[PDB]
Formats: sequence, C-alpha cells, structure tokens
Amino acid sequence: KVFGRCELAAAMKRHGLDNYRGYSLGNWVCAAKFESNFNTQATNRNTDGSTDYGILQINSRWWCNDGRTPGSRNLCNIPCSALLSSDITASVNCAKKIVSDGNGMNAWVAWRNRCKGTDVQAWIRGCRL
Repeated sequence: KVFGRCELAAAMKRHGLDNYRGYSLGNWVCAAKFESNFNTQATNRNTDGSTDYGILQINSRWWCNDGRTPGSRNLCNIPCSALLSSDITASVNCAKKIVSDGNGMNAWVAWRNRCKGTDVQAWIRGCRL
C-alpha cells in the first residue's frame, strides 16, 4: 500500500506517535516520506546481508527476524514480513522501541538528512486530524 500524506498522519496519530518521546507527528510522517515514499511494501536489500523493511525501513540486523541476516537480535520480536503489511501497527510498535532504546529519531538516516532542521509541521498541515 502507498499511503497518502494525510491518511498516514491520521493513522500514526491513532497509534499515539504525536509527541512520542518528544517528537511531533510531522517528524514521523517526514521520516516515512523519505525512507519509503509512504510505501508499506518497500524493501531495501543491503550488501551486508541485512534488509530494510516497510514504511519506516526497519533493519533486519537488530530489530526483526528474516532468517537470513547474520547477528540477528530480533529486538522487536517479530518476523520482518510483519513489517510489510498494509496495516502499520507492527512498524509503529517497533519504531517506538527503536526511538526509546537510546537512539532517538537519529536512527533514521532519512530523518537526519531531510527532516532535521526543517519545518516538519508542513507534512501534516491541511490534514484532518
């Protein structure tokens, strides 16, 4: 599924991401935009054996188990395929774990480079929340 901007914002708000650990909703929409272009089936297969899965491109080395990545920790305790659903619940719950386990939103390269220091409020502006 390829989400619309306001549709994703609404779903992320229902899952309680607005101000989660101090990060406004717009930050989460912006990160998903430049990580996956809002595509829930996005997959990026890397040369180190790992793969990035789903709308937030969560990496298989630490966070989910796909049975093919060395040194897997599966810290979100899910198969990576669960991150490729049209329902974003699994990706949101794992993302909450990623930010809270010390890292913050710096964990997402796309957020660090294309959202940090910008008017992230623009990504939810005009939407029905």
